[PDB]
This record gives sequence, structure tokens and C-alpha cells, in this order.
Amino acid sequence: KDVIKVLTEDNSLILLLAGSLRNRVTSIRNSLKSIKSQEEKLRKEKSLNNEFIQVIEDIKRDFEESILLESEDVIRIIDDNLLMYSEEGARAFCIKLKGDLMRYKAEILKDEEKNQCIKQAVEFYEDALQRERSFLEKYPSDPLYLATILNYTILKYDLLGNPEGAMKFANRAIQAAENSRSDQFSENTEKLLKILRDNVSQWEQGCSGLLTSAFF
Amino acid sequence: SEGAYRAKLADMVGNYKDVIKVLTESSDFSLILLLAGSLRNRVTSIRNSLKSIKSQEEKLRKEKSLNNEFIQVIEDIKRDFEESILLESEDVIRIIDDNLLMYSEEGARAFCIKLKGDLMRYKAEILKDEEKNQCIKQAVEFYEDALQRERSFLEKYPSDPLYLATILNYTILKYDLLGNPEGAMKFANRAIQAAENSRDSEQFSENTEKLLKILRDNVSQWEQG
Repeated sequence: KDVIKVLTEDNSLILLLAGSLRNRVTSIRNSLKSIKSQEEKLRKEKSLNNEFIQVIEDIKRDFEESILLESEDVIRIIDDNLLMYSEEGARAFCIKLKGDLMRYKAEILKDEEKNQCIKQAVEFYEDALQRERSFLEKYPSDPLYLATILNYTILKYDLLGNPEGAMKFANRAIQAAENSRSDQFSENTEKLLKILRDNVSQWEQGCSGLLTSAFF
Repeated sequence: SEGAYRAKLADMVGNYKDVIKVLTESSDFSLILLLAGSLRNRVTSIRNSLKSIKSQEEKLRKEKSLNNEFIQVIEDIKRDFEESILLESEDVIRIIDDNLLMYSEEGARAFCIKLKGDLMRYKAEILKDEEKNQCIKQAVEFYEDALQRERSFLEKYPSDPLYLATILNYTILKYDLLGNPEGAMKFANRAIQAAENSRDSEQFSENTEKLLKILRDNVSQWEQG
């Protein structure tokens, strides 16, 4: 409704559209995360029965299907419908989003498909950051840059299985952000820096933690 | 060992693509139309994620006595996801209605009206009693309107893939929501024979042959049991 009334009345409109596309995938992904925590808790305490266990597996598979469907739709909308009309900023936003989506597909898939997805997410995150560095003034502390960094860091820590490198990556981004400070930072920048520092805090202690990603 | 499975959701993927292509490339003039398509696809995905929650509802309610908290989380997600299908499908419908006329192509107008038929069918799966019956009635209207437009405007309509996709969704409404599986199968049979009596030994489109297969498979499963 918010997005509808705005569109009914193209630059940050594309950004607005792209934020709604992100939300298609992350909304269903968040609900599945809730189901799995609940499942983990349930099964920690209880044996259940074979029928119930199957229903739960069925439900998870329904949610994963839907995440894969949304991800696939959105990647293609970004390539076919958004990218040729985007300015460098929206374009970078969209390339980051494609990395997020390749990452969410890799959380779900196995075998060679999983690996193909993690590789493409590396490719997009790397390409988004390079683009960001070339046009963003004061890129080290820009929130689009820090959110791309943050999300790449979660790819590095988990899917790529390099906790130490992920933490090094985050810490060097925090440092570079702080070295740029003068030249107050935006609310979004401070929010992202706190997530970076909070993730690092957990990782320093030998724990994956929440692996909090960017709120956009 | 379902290589049919990877083929099935690849068809679901092709379907989403086609919704957005049509809404977005059939117009005579948009970001709003992209959003309408994007939302149709979202709503289909929200519905898809709930299918086992729905078809196993009695098993799930049964488990709530001894497994309260888990089943409550499931119930809460279902309520929220269904609120979303209801609210966002009305969003898509409003967008379609405000822009319907800006599709000069007769096929594209029928496409949008079938789509409203689908979205009404979705609301009908969620809603209860009369509110449900009114959505079923509105879905009937939309399907019959789209079918009539397809009959009027489409070349060799009985074997046209949009025509057959419309038959199939109306058949689904008849089978499930209308509680008339026999009426549904006669309806499907009728359209199979009408399509076949179209065409030399001419080849139909791949999407026609896919839809005729689905229609045939469904009648036979009903005929055998």
C-alpha cells in the first residue's frame, strides 16, 4: 500500500520496487527460520511420531520451494526489468540483492547447485563492492557499502566456512569506516556498524552467533 | 527420484515469468504493472508455502494438545500468511482494474480477468461461509468472462494455451471449491475433445500439449477411483 500509492503517483522508485522484491524472499525465509527453531526446540524435548515428523518435513519443503520461487522470480525481474533503467546506486543495490538471493538459495540447496549458488553470491558481492567504491563518496561509511560488506561477511563466515577471514573482513571495514569519520554518520550507518561490531563480538568468542545481516 | 519435481517447479518458474512478461509487455504504454505481477507471484508463493499446513490441518490440530507451542507458531504463520493473500490479492485486482483498458490486445485483457479469477479462488480458500461463497461466485464470473473473450478473439481458441489455462483453473474451482468433481471432469473432457477436434496433423504449442496432458491426467485419476 505504501509502495502502491507512491508508484501510482523512475530512480528511487526502482529502489522502492527493489525493496519490495527483497521483502518477498526475506519474509518467507524469516517464517521458515521461526519454524526450524521451534522444530529444534520441540525435537530436543520430544520423540513425536513418524506421521507428525513427516508433516513437519512437508511444511519445511513447502517453505523452501516458495523461497526458491521468489528468489528466482526476483533475480530475473532485476536482470530483465530493473537493471537497464538503474543508475549506478540502484544498480549496486540490486547487485547486492542478487548476492543475498544466491545466498538464500545456497542455504536451501545441496550438492553442486549449492556450490554454484555460493560462487555467484561471491561474484555479486565482489562486483557490488567494487561498483560502490568507484562512485560513492566517503564509501567506507556509506550505508549501502557497509550493508554489502556485512552480508558478504555472513557469506564468508557460514557458507564459505571461513570464520577467521569473515571477522577480519568485518573488522577492517569497521576500522576504515571509523578512519573516515571527519568528514555525524547517518542513522543507517551507525546501525550497520553496530551489527558489524556485535557480530564480531560473538565471533571473537568462538561462536557463530546470530549472524545478523543488513536490514535492507 | 523425481526428475519430474525439478521439471514441475521449473514450470512454476516459467509461469511467474509469463505473468510478469504479459502484464508488463502487453500494455500500450509500467512500474505499477510490474508490481501487480510481482504481487500476484508473491501471493502464489505465500499460498504454496501453506499447502501442507492446509492439507494436514486435522493431523496438526491433533498434535496441539501435546505439542501446543509448536502448533501455535504454525497457526500464527497461517493466519498472517492468509491475511497477506487476502490484502495483497485485493491490491493486485485494484491495479488490474485501473489499467485493464490500457491493454488494447484482447488476449491480454482476458489474461488479467482470468488472473482476477485465480485471486478470487485464493480468497475463497481462506474465507468462510457467505464471504467464501461470494468469492466463488466472483471467480465464476471472471472465468466465464475470460473464456468468452478467448472464444471471441483468439485464433483457434479450443487449442489455445491461454484458453486451456483458463479452462484448467475453472475446472479446479469446480472440482475443489464448488464441490462438483464430476461436473469438473465433464467440463475438462469437453475441452479436451474440443481441442483435439481442432487441427491436419498440425502440431499444437508445447504449452497446449502440457495443459492437455494435465487435463487428461486429472480426468483419468477421477475416472479410476
